[PDB]
Amino acid sequence: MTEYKLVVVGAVGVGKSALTIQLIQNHFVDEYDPTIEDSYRKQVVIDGETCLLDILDTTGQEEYSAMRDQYMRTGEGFLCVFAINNTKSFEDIHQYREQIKRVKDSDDVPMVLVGNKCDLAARTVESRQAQDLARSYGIPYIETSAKTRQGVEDAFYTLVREIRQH
Amino acid sequence: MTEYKLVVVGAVGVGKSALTIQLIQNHFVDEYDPTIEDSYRKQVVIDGETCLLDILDTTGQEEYSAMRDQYMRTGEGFLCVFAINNTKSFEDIHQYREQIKRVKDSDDVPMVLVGNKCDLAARTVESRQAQDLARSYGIPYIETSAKTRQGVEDAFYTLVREIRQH
Ligand SMILES: Nc1nc2c(ncn2[C@@H]2O[C@H](COP(=O)(O)OP(=O)(O)OP(=O)(O)O)[C@@H](O)[C@H]2O)c(=O)[nH]1
Ligand SMILES: Nc1nc2c(ncn2[C@@H]2O[C@H](COP(=O)(O)OP(=O)(O)OP(=O)(O)O)[C@@H](O)[C@H]2O)c(=O)[nH]1
Ligand SMILES: [Mg+2]
Ligand SMILES: [Mg+2]
Repeated sequence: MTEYKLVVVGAVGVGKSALTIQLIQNHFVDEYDPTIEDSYRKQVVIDGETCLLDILDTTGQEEYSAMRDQYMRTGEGFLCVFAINNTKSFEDIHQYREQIKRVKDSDDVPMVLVGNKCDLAARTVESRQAQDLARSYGIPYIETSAKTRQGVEDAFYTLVREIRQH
Repeated sequence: MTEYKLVVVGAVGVGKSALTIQLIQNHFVDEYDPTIEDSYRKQVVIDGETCLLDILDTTGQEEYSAMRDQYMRTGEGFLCVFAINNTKSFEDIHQYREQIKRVKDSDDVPMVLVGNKCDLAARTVESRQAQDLARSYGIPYIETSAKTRQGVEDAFYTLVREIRQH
């Protein structure tokens, strides 16, 4: 079986666990409850091919210092998430792309910038500046919603395909 | 207003007009009725940006000989469609990628291979061989359905994004 090892990285509050749960469980997590490490494995079919999504929902702050590195070495593909109503969350996307290139010892890794929570209207991070960071890295930018599920299968699949053409 | 000039090319029978109508009208066209040229213009929002899809649904055989060339010069991005139950339709995708590179005078054009009609189970063109043609061209491969609408916004958006990062 073909498989893909997706790590979902980025800051606290953003909606890392509410996207992974929307995709693997089809319901929204309104409940506040933070993460250390979490593997979801689903058998899926993407463009008629049988694959196993082996996702590792993690975090963005703790005593996960460069203890972050162990998971980054082995993740084939990364989802980088920011929240569109959180200026700081967008600015720390650098800090994560720099050590995903440090532990991967390559400038080209399959990734996706994800401007999450896109149904709230207190946007602070324009689409224009997140679509400009994303083509500065040579990467996609997809906008998603975990309350709504719009954007979720788009994000996750765009990434899987990026892992296919590496 | 940002806009994108999408040409939908490929053979007869494949479902070029049933994808363009599914996206711009949300219903399936079961009815048999062939094409010469057709512009659909919709105002859409893709990853929070306002854009105009200015699609030009066309064909794959007629007295559209290299009269095909006039539209290919001006289309910013191409959807190449084959039907998964039609071996020949897949094999003429070459004939279309060669003159989209001839009139565009470039080897890199934003494109998408589209294995349409994916809900029928008389597949003849495996996913494995269409995912291998697609990474041979350095392009996406998305599988779609116009009876179902699965794959339709994925195909069209993946292409728009490909036009953004050129
Ligand atoms: N409205 C809105 N809220 C969201 C969205 N996704 C998540 N949230 C909310 O944002 C908060 C945090 O969600 P989580 O999914 O727990 O985010 P997280 O990034 O995993 O945070 P940690 O695992 O602690 O690092 C929760 O209160 C969710 O209900 C979204 O798309 N829109
Ligand atoms: N089951 C199935 N049939 C499809 C699909 N999309 C289109 N068809 C059928 O395939 C036939 C042709 O559809 P059109 O959408 O007219 O295809 P076309 O490529 O535009 O053909 P021309 O414009 O003549 O070149 C019709 O009989 C549709 O009902 C699909 O996803 N699945
Ligand atoms: Mg979490
Ligand atoms: Mg037609």
